[PDB]
Amino acid sequence: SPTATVAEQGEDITSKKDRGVLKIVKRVGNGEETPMIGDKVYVHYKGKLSNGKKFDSSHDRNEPFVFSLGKGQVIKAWDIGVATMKKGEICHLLCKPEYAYGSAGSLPKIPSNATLFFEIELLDFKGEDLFEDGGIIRRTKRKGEGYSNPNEGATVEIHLEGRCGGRMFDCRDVAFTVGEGEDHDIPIGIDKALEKMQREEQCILYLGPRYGFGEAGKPKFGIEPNAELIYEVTLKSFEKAKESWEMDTKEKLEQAAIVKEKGTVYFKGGKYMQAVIQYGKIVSWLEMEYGLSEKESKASESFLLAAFLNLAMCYLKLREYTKAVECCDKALGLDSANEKGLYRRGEAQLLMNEFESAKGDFEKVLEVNPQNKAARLQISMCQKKAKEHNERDRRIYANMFKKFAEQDAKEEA
Amino acid sequence: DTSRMEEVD
Repeated sequence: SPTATVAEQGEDITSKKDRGVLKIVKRVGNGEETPMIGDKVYVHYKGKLSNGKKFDSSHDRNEPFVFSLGKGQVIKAWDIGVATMKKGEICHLLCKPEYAYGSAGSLPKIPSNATLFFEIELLDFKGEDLFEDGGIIRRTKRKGEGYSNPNEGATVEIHLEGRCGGRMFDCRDVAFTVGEGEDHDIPIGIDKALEKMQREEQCILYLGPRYGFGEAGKPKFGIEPNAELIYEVTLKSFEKAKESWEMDTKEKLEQAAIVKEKGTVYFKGGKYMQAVIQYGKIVSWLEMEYGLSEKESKASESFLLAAFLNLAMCYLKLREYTKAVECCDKALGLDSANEKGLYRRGEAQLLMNEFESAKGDFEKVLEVNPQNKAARLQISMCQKKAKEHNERDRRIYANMFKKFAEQDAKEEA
Repeated sequence: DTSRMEEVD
């Protein structure tokens, strides 16, 4: 009986307009937001054949089915269907075999050229979380024609629209290098999202506090610190960066100086995120190289040790002390006696509360330069801060001994 | 004055 209702009065939601997909809303939904391409759609459904036989159902599990809409993960009719729905909506869909399983069917469950009936409940729908942290939520307007995505260093031609609490502060066609958005007053989020974008892609991006302009805000755009930004990006075109192996040593050494200088500029400016990117290019290009001239090898090693020591500096200032120790380890690999490498290692280790580990680093610094006043002060700092850590640990333990004895004693009545 | 440990290369 509810199958004849949609067959009589049904909304032909097809692009081609051939009565292939007909809808009838059973229960309306709140909000005027409809799901877009690539969104993670949560639904509840019941499937009945042409005669009325219940073939497959989610309600006969009570657990919802989650899939990505407009990604060809479901029948043609469903990708067209669910796209027109509001949240909490219940609608009855009548699907022609042309928009279902065709003449082929899905035997033994679905017959050949079968007109299927569905009851779909749009439970919830979320946009694509690009880095699974909630920092970049993408909603796709248009699919790209792309075969390759731009890479960190690619020059891109894009159209950019930016809103902060509904207010548009940016609306322009801009050309820049992926990784170097700051140069064109573009937040790091765009560069990061562009690497997951295709040529001719049109998408909405919700830039959370971490992928926006951050703690400083963007005073010229009247954007406050850690404000949430919504951008509309269209990747008009791009030209990918040469891969590490696509460049000869001559190019790599020319580019090493440019990106090192560019990295130092970023560093002095306090744009440490962008400094890490520039120096990281030197590491990517020269770390594994072999079969170089005496002059080429000595030069490559100079840039490589500089990049590692500078990256340690960046990571310390970025409060990312593990990466800082990692870089110091690489640098000390190349130059086992490097003062800066040893010192910066002690700095990050003292900060990760690895006092005795850090003590040694500052001690090994004095072994190199004994006239370094700062290593001596940090050795006595390691001593003082390690004594504080044990007293604090002793107190927490003595109080948790109290808790698991004054509360655990009440476990009688 | 041992601010060298803050200087970049």
